[PDB]
Amino acid sequence: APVWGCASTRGRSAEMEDASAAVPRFADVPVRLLASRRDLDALGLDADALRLPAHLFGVFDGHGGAEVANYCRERIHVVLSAALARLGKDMKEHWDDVFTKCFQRVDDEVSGRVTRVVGGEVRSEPVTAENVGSTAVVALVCSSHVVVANCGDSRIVLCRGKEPVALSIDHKPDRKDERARIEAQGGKVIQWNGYRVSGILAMSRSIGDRYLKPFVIPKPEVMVVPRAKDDDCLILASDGLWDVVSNEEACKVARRQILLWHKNNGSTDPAAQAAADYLMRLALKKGSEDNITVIVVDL
Amino acid sequence: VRRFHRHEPRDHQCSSAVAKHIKAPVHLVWSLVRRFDQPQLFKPFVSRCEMKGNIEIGSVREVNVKSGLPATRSTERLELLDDNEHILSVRFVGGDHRLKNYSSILTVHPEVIDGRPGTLVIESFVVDVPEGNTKDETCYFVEALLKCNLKSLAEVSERLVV
Ligand SMILES: O=S(=O)(NCc1ccccn1)c1ccc(Br)c2ccccc12
Ligand SMILES: [Mg+2]
Ligand SMILES: [Mg+2]
Repeated sequence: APVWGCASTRGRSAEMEDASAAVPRFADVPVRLLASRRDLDALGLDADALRLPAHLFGVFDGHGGAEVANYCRERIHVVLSAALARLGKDMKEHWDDVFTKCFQRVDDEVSGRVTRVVGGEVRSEPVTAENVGSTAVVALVCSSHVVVANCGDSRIVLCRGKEPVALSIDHKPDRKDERARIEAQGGKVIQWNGYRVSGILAMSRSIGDRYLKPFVIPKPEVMVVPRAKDDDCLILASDGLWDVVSNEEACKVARRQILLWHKNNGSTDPAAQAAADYLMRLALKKGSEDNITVIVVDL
Repeated sequence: VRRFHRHEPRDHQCSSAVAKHIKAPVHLVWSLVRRFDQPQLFKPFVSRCEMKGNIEIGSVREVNVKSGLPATRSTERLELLDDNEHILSVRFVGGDHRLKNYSSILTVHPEVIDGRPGTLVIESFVVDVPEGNTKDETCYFVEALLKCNLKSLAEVSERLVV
C-alpha cells in the first residue's frame, strides 16, 4: 500500500553509521487518535473499536559507531506497534505519551537498564559502548494523518503543495528551550566547532550516549498533521542531505523527479526511488562529507 | 599526590584534574596505560592510532577519533613515561581539536578499595583557552572527556580482574 523509495551511502565518510526503516502495515492505530469521537459518532462508527493500518518510516543517524542506529531500525517499530495495540485496549497528549514511552524503552534497552529478548533468552548488558548514539526521526503514515516523532538533528519535511513545511525541528544545543533545560540540570552548552552539549555532542536529544546523561535525553518531539488533498511527498533524511540541501531545494527536486518518472514511464516504488536516488546524488555533488540517507514517501 | 599535578597556568590558560578509583591492582591498570600505541584499549573515542617506531620519550602517535566529536585527528607526543613510578605525560602537537599547548600528567597510585587491591588514577592538564571560550567552558569540556576515559579504563581494568 505505501509508496516510497530509499537511498543511502557512506559518501566520503570512512564508515557507514546511518540506518533506515520502512515497515508497511507495522501496526493498527486506534482511530480515536485520528478523528473526533463526535464526527465518527455522526456516522454511527464509534472510534473506540475502529482501527486503521499504518506504515512506519524512519531514519537513524548514528554517531560513535553504527550499532545504536541499527538497533533503532530493528526495534523501534516493533515497540511502537506493541504500544499502539495496548492503547487501543486529549489525543495530542496520547500521541506524545506512546512515542515518549517507546523511545524511552528503546533507550533503556540500548543502555542496558532493562533487559531485551533475543530465540527466547534475554540480554541485559548494554548494546555497545557509552559514546555510541543515534538520532531518530520517524514518520507514522496512515490514510488520515502523518504523525512525526523527532529525536535529534535528522529532519523530515513535507511538500504541500509547493511549500516545504518542516514537520520536525532540529534538536541543536543552542536551541533556546534545549539550552535552558540543559543548564537547569547544571549542564553547559559550549560552542566548540558548533554548539555542543558539554562541548562534545552537536545534539541535545538522542538514543544512547549514556555518558552524556542526563543532558542528552530520548524524549521525542511529536507533531500530528492531517493529510489534505494537496500533499505531494514526505522527505526523511539524515543531516547528510540537509547540510547542503535546503527544505525548498529538496522539496522542489523530489516533487519533480516523481512527476518526470511517471510522464516518462508507467518493496520500493521506482518513481519515488528515483527521487531518493537523485536527492542522494545531488547532496553528493554539493559537497556533503557525511553519510547520506534519504526516504521519499509519495503521498 | 599533586606534587605531580600542581600547575601554574597563565592568565589565558586553564588547568584542572580528574580522578577515578578502580577496583583492580595498580600493576594491571598501569599495564593498560603504558601501552602508548593503543589508546583505543580504554578510550572509546579512538577509532585508530598510528605511531612510527618503538615507544620512547619523544614518540608521536597520530590519533583518529570517531564520529560525534568536535575533532577528528590529534597528534600527541610522549614527554614522560616513568615505568617505576607509573607516570605518563603527553603533549598535543597538532590536530583540529582546538586544544593548543595542551600538556597533561597521568599518574596511578595503589589503594585499598573494599578490602581488595585498588587504584587511584589522576589526570591533570594545562591548556591555552582558545579565544571565544571561557576557562570554565574549556575545563568542563576537557574534564568530561577525561572522565569518560577514566570510567572506561575502570570498566576495562575491572573486567580483566574477573
Ligand atoms: O583520544 S582521546 O580519547 N583523549 C582524551 C582527551 C580529550 C581531550 C583532551 C585531552 N584528552 C580524544 C577524545 C576526543 C577528542 Br574531541 C580529542 C581531541 C584531541 C585529542 C584527543 C581527543
Ligand atoms: Mg553519523
Ligand atoms: Mg549525520
